[PDB]
Amino acid sequence: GEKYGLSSVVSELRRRTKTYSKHDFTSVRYIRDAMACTSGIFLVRTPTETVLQEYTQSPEIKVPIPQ
Amino acid sequence: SHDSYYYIDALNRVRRKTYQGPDDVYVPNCSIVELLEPHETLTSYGRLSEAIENRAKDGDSQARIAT
Amino acid sequence: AYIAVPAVVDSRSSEAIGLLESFGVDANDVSYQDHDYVVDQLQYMLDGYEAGDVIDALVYRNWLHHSVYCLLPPKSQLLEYWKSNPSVIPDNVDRRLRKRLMLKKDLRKDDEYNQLARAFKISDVYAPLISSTTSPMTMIQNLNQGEIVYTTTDRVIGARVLLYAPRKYYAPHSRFNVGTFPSIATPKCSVMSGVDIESIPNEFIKLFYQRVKSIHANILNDISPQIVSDMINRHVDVYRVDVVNVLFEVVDVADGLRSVSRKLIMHTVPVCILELLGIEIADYCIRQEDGMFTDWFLLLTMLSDGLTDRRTHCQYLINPSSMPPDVILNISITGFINRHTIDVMPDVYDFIKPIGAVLPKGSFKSTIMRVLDSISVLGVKIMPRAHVVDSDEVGEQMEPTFEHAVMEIYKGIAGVDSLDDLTKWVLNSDLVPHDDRLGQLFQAFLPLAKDLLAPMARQFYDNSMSEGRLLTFAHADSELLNANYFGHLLRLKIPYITEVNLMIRKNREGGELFQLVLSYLYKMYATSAQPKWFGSLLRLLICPWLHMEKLIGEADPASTSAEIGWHVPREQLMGFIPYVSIRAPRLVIEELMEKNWGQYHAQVIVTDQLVVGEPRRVSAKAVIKGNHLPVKLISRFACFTLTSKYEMRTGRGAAYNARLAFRSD
Repeated sequence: GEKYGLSSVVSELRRRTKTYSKHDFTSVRYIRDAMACTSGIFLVRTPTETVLQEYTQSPEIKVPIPQ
Repeated sequence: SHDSYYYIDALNRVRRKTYQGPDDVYVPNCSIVELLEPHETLTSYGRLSEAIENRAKDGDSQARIAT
Repeated sequence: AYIAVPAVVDSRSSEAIGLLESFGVDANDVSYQDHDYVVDQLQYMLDGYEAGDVIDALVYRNWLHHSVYCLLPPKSQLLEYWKSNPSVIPDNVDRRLRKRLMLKKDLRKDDEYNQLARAFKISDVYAPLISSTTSPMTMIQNLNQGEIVYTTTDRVIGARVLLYAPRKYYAPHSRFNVGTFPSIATPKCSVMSGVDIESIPNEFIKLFYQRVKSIHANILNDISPQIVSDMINRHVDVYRVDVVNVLFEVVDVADGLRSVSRKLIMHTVPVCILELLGIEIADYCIRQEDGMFTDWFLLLTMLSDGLTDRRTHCQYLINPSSMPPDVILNISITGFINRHTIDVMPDVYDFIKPIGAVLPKGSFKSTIMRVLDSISVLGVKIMPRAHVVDSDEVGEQMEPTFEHAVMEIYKGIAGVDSLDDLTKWVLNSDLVPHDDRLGQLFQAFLPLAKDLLAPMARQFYDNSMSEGRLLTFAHADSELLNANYFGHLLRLKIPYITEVNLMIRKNREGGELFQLVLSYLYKMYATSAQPKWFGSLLRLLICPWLHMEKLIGEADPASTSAEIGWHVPREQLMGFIPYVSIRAPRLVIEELMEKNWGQYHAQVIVTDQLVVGEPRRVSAKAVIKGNHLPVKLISRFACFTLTSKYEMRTGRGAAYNARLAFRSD
């Protein structure tokens, strides 16, 4: 939150999360309603950058097997 | 506007230059209205202009970025 | 007389090749059989049955008892063909069944026909009959009897298959004969013994001969090409080069006396180079006044795909240094034991695209980049230095370069400072590395190799693909794979010890042992794929061009040559860059005028000044859009260069949708 300017959201979530102490339907619906507030959109980018972001990475073998 | 966001790679394919992180390859947010010509039957609404896609099919540098 | 050779023999084509002087037999009475169809017939034969039944059946077949098959439609179309226009019904038929066939408008309602047709068998009329359940042994054993054999199925092996009905119902000797399958049925049939079972390039003839020599080795009448040359007496393709092996030995003549140290062999040198270098069975000094190899033994070792000895059979990598644990200084050539052809064009080379050759760190580059630059067989250049990219160049356009970047890796290891102390810490007195310490160095080497070198290599190789089609050296296998290199990937090695090369050369710009450590880093950075013997590239590079001038030579320079390249229309405001260059005889370039060079499109950026004293040129950049060029689109008969820069014959220039244009005279 401090990197992106959302500390007023993150601290607001943490201080409200710290008030539930029993496991019933209330604290469960809190989790449901908190998960609902994420934004479900479909990320759009060109295929010519989809390939050259996804298909250019490579694994790194720190301990290879010897010759 | 979008002139400082994209460029043309070697092998003449369009890319973008990223400003924050190497995964900044999505659609940026810029002013859009300067690349528009209005529809008939209603003045207020425009679409992508045909001259820019004509020059992009011809092989202009800026017109391919704009389309 | 019938002898067998380890190559596919057709009567009309292998006479034009000659094919028997190619094994080393001086030579009418030699009639060639057509064993072209039996190899494809064997390939169709092997997928259904096992191996051993098929091979052990084909072994017991003589190739003088001339015969043929017969293939017939199974039962319903067999009776329907006899119902049809020909009454060509044989006399083996049932007296009632032919009577019911000679009538008109038979149908399902005829009980008297159907009752007899449901009890009728093909094996009643035709005998002997090959059904689909018969063994392959009994097919050939029944074939060797009576000059025609009736079948039911296609999957048979042996002679030619001819059909009985039209397709609407289906679903000459001499004295000496050669072939490609050793027969056993005659007490006298022979097999040649020139080449062993390890150098046979068909992969079905090899599979056949291993199984023949596995079990029938005592009963084969075996002969040598010299005895064949005794018994006989008393278009022109490229990429087919005869090869032999050099049986030499190293001798140590100190003063007066000579000794013999090793007994080596050099497996697949081409014969044309041995003829043009003019070497014989004599002694040779292979060192100069310095101690460098004297420019022809170097080329001989760079053409071969191996060098081992004969007492043991391990790989022998020779010493390039002059330090004497084992210096090879004198060579005595003692013979040439096998001789066969080889298809020089490899499998991986399919589309015309740049060549990435992976050599190790201490391989001889400074000599071969001198030698390959100075070769010219015709009015072209085979491989100039301006078309070759070093492994060094990819990591030099950087804030302090990759060798100097990993030179200061020592800051970060406990107890390590002043790089000589690191090099003393890793290597022992043997200069063989310790097992952990080299990996502890590698776990800091590896992110510098991947996160820092590979994007710059990807950018550089895109740039090198743009400005022509070149040849790029590379240190390791993964260096061309983590960076998305486009081109043919070639894994190569030389027959030399690359390690002791790294102590001969001074002016190494750093620690002289540090570069040996850096060589070990690249040797462990690569994947575990087997390299493929630098002669496998060098024969492709030299030997088609040298064979070309023996038949293209002095026809005319105007109409033996032609060139492929990109063509821009003349209507421009202020053009033919070349792509490859082809030299061939007259009929081949006349066959190259067709096969249209459209369906190939680029985007040529053409803007530069004049650079050199040659005429008006602009170093353009072409980027191929469509598919790349196949080689069978060119030919098998016409040699062509592999690398080329881009230039055309002031003003400016922009993106031009170019096309190709075959020009000639």
